[PDB]
Amino acid sequence: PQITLWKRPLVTIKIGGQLKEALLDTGADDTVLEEMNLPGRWKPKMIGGIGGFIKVRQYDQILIEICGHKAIGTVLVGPTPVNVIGRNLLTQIGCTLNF
Amino acid sequence: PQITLWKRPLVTIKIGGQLKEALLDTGADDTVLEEMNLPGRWKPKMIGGIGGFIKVRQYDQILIEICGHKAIGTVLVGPTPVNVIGRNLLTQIGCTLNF
Ligand SMILES: CCOP(=O)(COc1ccc(C[C@H](NC(=O)O[C@H]2CO[C@H]3OCC[C@H]32)[C@H](O)CN(CC(C)C)S(=O)(=O)c2ccc([C@H](C)O)cc2)cc1)OCC
Repeated sequence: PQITLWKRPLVTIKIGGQLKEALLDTGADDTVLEEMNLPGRWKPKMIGGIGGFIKVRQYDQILIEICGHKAIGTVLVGPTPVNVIGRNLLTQIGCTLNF
Repeated sequence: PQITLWKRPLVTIKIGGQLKEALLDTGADDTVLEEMNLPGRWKPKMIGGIGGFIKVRQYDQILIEICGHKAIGTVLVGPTPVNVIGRNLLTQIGCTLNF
């Protein structure tokens, strides 16, 4: 689809079999979701945002469907204020900016 | 133009008579720029994201040129680690997400 930006570009995603709402975020290198239960192993990591660094659980090679488009990649889970889909997954679904 | 998201969507902007580099950020409601001493009145504000909140100064009706596209709106100035063009200005240059 073509998504204008008068509202937050929020979309439904499916991860771990569960539906959630997330923000298409071209300013995020990575995908960071609010704390949730996901199956499989994970590794601790640090990520920095506008206000500082937080601790997250890094899940590699995770199946995630974004607005009807499938991706398999890295998902960070931690105390983010907002579920954000970052460029690591936006590239997988073929997302570009256009003006 | 079309901007792929393999790398950060960095572009040259002109603001307050200066050239700077900023991210085209669909995940930002508003525009936040590195410390710069712009003329005129402003209002203090607190903005938050990953890692917490930072203090910024809100300037209204600021002229910005983004890839040759002119816009005018609110710009928040403060100790941000990156310059982000947010949706308040991206809409004015006709920017969309497409996949
Ligand atoms: C020198 C480098 O410093 P640094 O690395 C941090 O750099 C960066 C910091 C922020 C960004 C932009 C930010 N992206 C990320 O947070 O992405 C995370 C995850 O992926 C990683 O890639 C980039 C960072 C990591 C979002 O696009 C926009 N945000 C909102 C989202 C979270 C809902 S917002 O910024 O909070 C914000 C809040 C309010 C407003 C107005 C009020 O509406 C405007 C903008 C990009 C790089 O370390 C610092 C300790």
